[PDB]
Amino acid sequence: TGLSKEELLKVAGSPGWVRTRWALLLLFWLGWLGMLAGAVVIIVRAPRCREL
Amino acid sequence: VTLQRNITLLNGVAIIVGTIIGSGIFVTPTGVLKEAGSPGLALVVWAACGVFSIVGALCYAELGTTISKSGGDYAYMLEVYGSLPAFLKLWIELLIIRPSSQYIVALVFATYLLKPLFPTCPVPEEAAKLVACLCVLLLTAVNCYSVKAATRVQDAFAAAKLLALALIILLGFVQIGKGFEGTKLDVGNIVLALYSGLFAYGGWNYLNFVTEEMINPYRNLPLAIIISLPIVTLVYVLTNLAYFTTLSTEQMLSSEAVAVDFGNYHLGVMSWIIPVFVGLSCFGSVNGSLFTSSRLFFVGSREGHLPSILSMIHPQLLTPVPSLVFTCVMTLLYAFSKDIFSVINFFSFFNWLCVALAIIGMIWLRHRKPELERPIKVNLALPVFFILACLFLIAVSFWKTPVECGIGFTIILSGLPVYFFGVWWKNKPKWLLQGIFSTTVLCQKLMQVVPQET
Ligand SMILES: N[C@@H](Cc1ccccc1)C(=O)O
Repeated sequence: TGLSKEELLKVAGSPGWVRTRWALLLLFWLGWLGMLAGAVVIIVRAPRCREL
Repeated sequence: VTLQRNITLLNGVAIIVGTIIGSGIFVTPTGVLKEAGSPGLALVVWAACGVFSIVGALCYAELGTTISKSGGDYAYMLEVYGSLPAFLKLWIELLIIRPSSQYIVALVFATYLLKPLFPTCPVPEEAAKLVACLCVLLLTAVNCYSVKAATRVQDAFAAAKLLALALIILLGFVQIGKGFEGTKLDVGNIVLALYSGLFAYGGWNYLNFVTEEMINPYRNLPLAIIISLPIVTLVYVLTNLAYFTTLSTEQMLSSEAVAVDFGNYHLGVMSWIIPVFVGLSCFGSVNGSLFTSSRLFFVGSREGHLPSILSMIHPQLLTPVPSLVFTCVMTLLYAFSKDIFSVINFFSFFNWLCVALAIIGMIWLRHRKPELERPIKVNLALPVFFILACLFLIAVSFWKTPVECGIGFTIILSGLPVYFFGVWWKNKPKWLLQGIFSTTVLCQKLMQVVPQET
């Protein structure tokens, strides 16, 4: 079920949607550096191995 | 608006030497000594997998060149056996094999990348799952924003792989500079010894899923395979030799992580280098599978089996974004599981029977259609040799290890309901079709994506 480029691009450029994409594609990139902060916290908080 | 051709000969060997080298050589050589009994038969088994891979992969230059459509194993299957046989494969690829293959490599990326900070105990399990997901997400983004970036990343990690094995091998010959054993003959062990090697070489079949993006396929695809697969075989048997220059046979039979032992033996002040190289090897293999699998499900959408949203390309960025997001999201589900490994050990056979059915299909296609153009032709003796050896190593090894087939065939037959609902159907439930269209245009407006214009 294909739908036309020249149909979609009547709606796809509208202010609410381009704002929505900037919001989500920022929230994702913030979520990812959130994964990184979470992991680095766990790695620092975890007790390191016994010495041989 | 179509997937723009961007893969060179150079990046075309990076995708294959990229996906092959992986974790296999650094953590599965113990898995051949445990069956072979001896470093003598081990060096043979590691060479025997090489030639068997080369004949297989050159038999894949036939399917590669004769059918440009680049669903790889799935397109070649659809072209011969038709819609339902190909769909059960694509369902298995979608649901189990391709997400779990990415995820366990993401986990293996974590446990080795973190090992320099955890030198003698398990890494914190939650940290390992977070770092696994950070890898799959970062490589999904690096695949969305440029195919030329993604393949430059494949190049970078193909270099990282060959640096790692060069460092192993030169220490091997330095160790030799300072100056075979009793062996089994039982075929019931030899098939298991050899089958344990086919995991390491596995992945030569990957380049075929991206042929439609490769810039001059009738040269570049055949030439990439024969450039790569000999250099894979050489660094593999020389790496497998290098381990026996340093490690006692009894040590390797025990070893949790063979490359870490070799690194700790020689480089003790800075041995953490080798864990980092095996980690970065795995990172590049996640990329290999993301890149390659998103093209499979794109093809599976445009060849009319899968839901339509997965066909839709981003028209400014020229990447099949919903298929990259779909494979990312399917991968991250596996982080929310514990030790599914027994069914994965079953489905490891399913890929080999797909290679068998496809390459059987190559002769079947040769006899039913000698009219076709064939930009290269293969001596029929090589498929005749390869198909029997493949079906032997499937059949005998399966009889020795039918590990979880009760759940295995539970999953395989679960594709047939979805075929009757999604591919066979006469589309009677019009209330659902309004939802299908609505959610489709939602995804198209959200992701900003447009179908393949044939
Ligand atoms: N050889 C790959 C594993 C693999 C097996 C089978 C198919 C594809 C890939 C690795 O070591 O990462």
